Amino acid sequence: IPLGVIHNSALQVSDVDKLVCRDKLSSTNQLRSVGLNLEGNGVATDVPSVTKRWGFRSGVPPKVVNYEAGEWAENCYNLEIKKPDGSECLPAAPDGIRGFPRCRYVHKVSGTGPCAGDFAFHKEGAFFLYDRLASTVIYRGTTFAEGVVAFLILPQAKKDSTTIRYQATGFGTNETEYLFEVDNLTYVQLESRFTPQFLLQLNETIYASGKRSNTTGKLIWKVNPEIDTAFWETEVIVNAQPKCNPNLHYWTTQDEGAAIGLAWIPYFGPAAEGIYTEGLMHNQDGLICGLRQLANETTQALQLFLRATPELRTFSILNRFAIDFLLQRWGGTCHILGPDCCIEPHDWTKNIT
Amino acid sequence: IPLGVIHNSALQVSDVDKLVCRDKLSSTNQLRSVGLNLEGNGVATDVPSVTKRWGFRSGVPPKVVNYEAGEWAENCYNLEIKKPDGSECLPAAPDGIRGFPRCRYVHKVSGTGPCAGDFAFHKEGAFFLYDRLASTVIYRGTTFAEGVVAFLILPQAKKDSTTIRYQATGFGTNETEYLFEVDNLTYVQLESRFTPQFLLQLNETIYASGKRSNTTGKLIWKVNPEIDTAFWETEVIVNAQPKCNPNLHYWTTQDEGAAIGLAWIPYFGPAAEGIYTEGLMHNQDGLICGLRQLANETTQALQLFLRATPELRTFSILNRFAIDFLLQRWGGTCHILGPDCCIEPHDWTKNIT
Amino acid sequence: IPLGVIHNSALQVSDVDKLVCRDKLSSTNQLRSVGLNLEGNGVATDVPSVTKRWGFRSGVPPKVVNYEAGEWAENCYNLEIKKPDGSECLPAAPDGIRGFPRCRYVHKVSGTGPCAGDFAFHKEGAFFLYDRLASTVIYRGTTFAEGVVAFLILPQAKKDSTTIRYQATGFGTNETEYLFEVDNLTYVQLESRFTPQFLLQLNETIYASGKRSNTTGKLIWKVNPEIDTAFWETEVIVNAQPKCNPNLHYWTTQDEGAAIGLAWIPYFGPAAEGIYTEGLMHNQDGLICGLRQLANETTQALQLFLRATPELRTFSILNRFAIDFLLQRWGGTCHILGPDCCIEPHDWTKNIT
Ligand SMILES: *[C@@H]1O[C@H](CO)[C@@H](O[C@@H]2O[C@H](CO)[C@@H](O)[C@H](O)[C@H]2NC(C)=O)[C@H](O)[C@H]1NC(C)=O
Ligand SMILES: *[C@@H]1O[C@H](CO)[C@@H](O[C@@H]2O[C@H](CO)[C@@H](O)[C@H](O)[C@H]2NC(C)=O)[C@H](O)[C@H]1NC(C)=O
Ligand SMILES: *[C@@H]1O[C@H](CO)[C@@H](O[C@@H]2O[C@H](CO)[C@@H](O)[C@H](O)[C@H]2NC(C)=O)[C@H](O)[C@H]1NC(C)=O
Ligand SMILES: *[C@@H]1O[C@H](CO)[C@@H](O)[C@H](O)[C@H]1NC(C)=O
Ligand SMILES: *[C@@H]1O[C@H](CO)[C@@H](O)[C@H](O)[C@H]1NC(C)=O
Ligand SMILES: *[C@@H]1O[C@H](CO)[C@@H](O)[C@H](O)[C@H]1NC(C)=O
Repeated sequence: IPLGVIHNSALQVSDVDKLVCRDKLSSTNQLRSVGLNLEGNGVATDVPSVTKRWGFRSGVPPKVVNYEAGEWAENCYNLEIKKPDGSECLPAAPDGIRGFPRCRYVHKVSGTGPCAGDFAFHKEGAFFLYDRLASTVIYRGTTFAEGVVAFLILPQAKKDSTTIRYQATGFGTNETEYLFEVDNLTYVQLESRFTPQFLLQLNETIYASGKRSNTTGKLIWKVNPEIDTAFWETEVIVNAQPKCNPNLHYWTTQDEGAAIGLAWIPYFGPAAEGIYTEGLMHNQDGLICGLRQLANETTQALQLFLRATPELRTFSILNRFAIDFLLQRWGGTCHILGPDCCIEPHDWTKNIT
Repeated sequence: IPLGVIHNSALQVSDVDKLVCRDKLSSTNQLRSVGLNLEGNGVATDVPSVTKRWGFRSGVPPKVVNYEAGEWAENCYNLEIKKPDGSECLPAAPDGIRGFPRCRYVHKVSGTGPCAGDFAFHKEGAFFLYDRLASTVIYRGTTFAEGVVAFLILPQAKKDSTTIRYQATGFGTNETEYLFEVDNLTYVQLESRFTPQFLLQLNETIYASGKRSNTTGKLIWKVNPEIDTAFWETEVIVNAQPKCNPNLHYWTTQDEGAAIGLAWIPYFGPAAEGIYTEGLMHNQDGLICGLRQLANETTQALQLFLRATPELRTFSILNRFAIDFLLQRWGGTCHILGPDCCIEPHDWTKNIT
Repeated sequence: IPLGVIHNSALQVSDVDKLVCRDKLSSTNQLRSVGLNLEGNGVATDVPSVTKRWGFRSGVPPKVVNYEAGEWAENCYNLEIKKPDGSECLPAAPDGIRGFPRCRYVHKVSGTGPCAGDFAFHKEGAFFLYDRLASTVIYRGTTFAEGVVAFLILPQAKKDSTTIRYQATGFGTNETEYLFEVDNLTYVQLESRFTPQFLLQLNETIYASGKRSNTTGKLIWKVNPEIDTAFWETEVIVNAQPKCNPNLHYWTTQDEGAAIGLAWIPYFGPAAEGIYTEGLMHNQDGLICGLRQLANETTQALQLFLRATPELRTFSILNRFAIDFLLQRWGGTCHILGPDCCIEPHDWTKNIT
């Protein structure tokens, strides 16, 4: 698992032999795990194109890991897919796995498909980000964000919703048909070019202009091609992605003794949604574009690490880093003045003279 | 999370900047987590007053942590509360969560209430202590003890039931009615002044004097006010609690290779109740009163730490301490003779001379 | 928990006071947990004799630990035992616990017994090895291997199926009757001397010679005593076992970034069975016989460690080792030239002269 460290004002990857003695890890707080969205690299976010990145596969057990800080997503998805015989396709959310906390637009899709498989994975290796838990599968009726997780050592200086409903037929094949749900009886034929802002503006006009359907009669509108329709614009890490959102609007959870006046008490504290801290990080020293690349480059080593462990949810990756960090330099006999012994005796000399 | 360390024969709190080089942590056994009961500070233990410390609240996910050593409790509670429509109020105990192992009096309460909430928390932030697991909620039909957990580094020198049934109506409100269950048809109106020894002595007299009810007819006695009715008497930590039980009768589990003659084998070993070691610690160096205060002062930092993690049961707090302990002193370049480098070279000098 | 370390080309046990400064632990990869089968020591593997090593017991909660590397087993077992009233005896396999990955012969036994107990443990203290998880109980319909787990520090130089069906009556008593299932209606009276190769050769002759039973009529053959019938032949660790299989054909899971050409992606990667690496270790330096003894000598300290923890599945034993390893030498003030300070200053002297 690659580990991000900042040297020469640059984000770099190294763990095994880059024993830079100068690097200081004096607390576990400097260790962070970040879940960056695939949106930041420019992937398409429309429902038709996105669902082609997912597929069902059996014989592979699901794996879950935790991450501390996430990213505000403009798009999220919540699937309620069933088989044509009425059997659900996706498993219910396991205990403690809630939806992604921050989503501008929630694409809730309902429909049918063959579902030739127990679990639905990502065809590109990315994760499904949830509430501080990334999983390799999709859970039924749970809002998720497509993303990947990076791992960082922070320098000691400063260490830190609208629901859109769809209908689907033949989910998960080459021949799928989607319908934008205006209400229970008014539907619009979806296209790959329809943006979220376009679906909502279209929704306001159908409701206001009185173009809703009958009480039972199903009416399916269509939009002709002549109707006109990234989001944020409208070894050294090298970002080789299509685009990069140079700013990171992140979410995390804070802890401190003052607790904003007696709010620790769970009975009086916030709900599952108001526990988060927020911040805006800019691309000073090019960390944001680098970090998005780091999380992509980390995915391959992290997917195999979760394959090999029989643990359902892994929480010990950051602890295992700090242990390895101490074992590399102090795990053997420290030969003073040797390359592998970070002990400095220059202050002492002067007393001998 | 505050960490208790003994300096100048006194229990003290510090972790971040109190790098006392002299302090020796040479094994993980010196790290201990203690669950001290709220009884030790003098809180009232009668069923009517205690149930006002509990309340139902939704939208907050429950959190559980483990502790190694507990405290013998004179009072414990086991709730079997249902809603007036017949729907249970408390969730069933999750896998592996058993009752508190040591209780002199078990207050098993049965009855009804509105239960305006999924889980029932502690209105003061304390935990619900179970079998080496502290939870923030109450489980159905599981004996628990109200307590809090402290964290300690031990010096290297020496590093170490009667069921009372009640009936309730309107559980968890300002207007509740309790009944002391003599048998299935004989009941006594409860008061806040009735002690456990008083309920048992009263029980013996009702049975013996032949004052039991009919075969179906429900009879509810009452005790007039003219009937006369703590338990153990009948930055530096500063105990600011009402009272302090200066002695700690603790329970813990031991491990050693001799195993008392082939008892390790689970098929032949003890049951879930006879695995415990016991001991009696006195207030030498004022550690017991200090420790009860430490566990109270720890509660606030520990409640938020469990809010921020998506882990249902946290077992890694003690490991995370020992990692931080090594990172504070050896996590950077050790400058010999510097304040932050616990390396002593005085023995070597003499050879140079 | 004893820890295996190689000194003077010999496998040795020590952790607490054997602070050999020379020993180097520079990465968590040098830490390994091995699950060795009881076959390697020569225990009988026939179904009748083996089932007498198992027994039911209540009041003892089950415990599970993980191990990294296992051992190819010639014999495994898969029980589907029920009570005479139709109630199952064994609990269903918990989430993520699959069968033992490598088994030459799978003894699938079906039948009835009194099952005077909730869980079935090992009467000798050994574990039930599953897919990188060892448990103290038997799960229903899950293939397991009887084994024990050892713990090792590797030197930095180089750090690394046929189903046989049975029928049973009175399972788990002194009076049990077993039947070798040829098909649903042809059965052979089992004996302790019948080897797996003998049951399969017998199966081929009954099928070929046309000695199968009627369509409903149950026929039970018997083999007279005049019919003639180890497997691999047909403080310092001292192997005091009956036999020792001096070679270890192990299985483990590998992780590396190359991933054999885009196989990390779970949707495209292997199934739950093709994730394993294999290797053959010989008894160079007598490590294999020693290791089998180490895993036996470890069992007693590991069984009590799992009794004391309230954790269902323990994954932190190897991390706890590396933490203790750093705390023993760096957990206190390092007095240069002292016996307990692994710091070498000989290189520096020459500059002073
Ligand atoms: C990380 O970036 C790479 C860039 O190559 C992404 O690779 C894509 O992989 C799929 C199949 O796996 C191809 O069909 C695409 O053409 C590749 N490029 C792009 C731009 O999509 C990869 O999906 C990214 N995410 C990871 C590895 O999790
Ligand atoms: C720790 O001790 C404090 C002492 O102030 C306890 O604080 C009580 O808090 C409740 C409301 O939270 C008040 O109504 C009480 O008057 C306070 N004092 C007492 C003596 O009860 C606190 O409950 C204790 N336990 C913790 C913090 O877990
Ligand atoms: C480890 O080896 C010992 C060798 O003594 C095994 O001990 C057996 O224990 C049972 C009862 O516990 C006795 O009936 C046997 O006679 C003992 N010897 C043999 C050769 O079976 C022990 O079972 C082994 N496994 C462990 C401890 O897990
Ligand atoms: C569409 O508009 C109606 C009323 O204006 C509103 O109730 C509904 O939530 C809207 N749908 C979406 C997807 O915004
Ligand atoms: C009350 O006394 C009876 C008989 O003396 C006994 O069976 C019962 O358990 C007692 N109840 C309590 C709460 O001690
Ligand atoms: C016995 O032989 C038959 C056919 O030869 C085969 O179908 C069956 O699986 C065999 N049984 C075993 C236990 O090998």
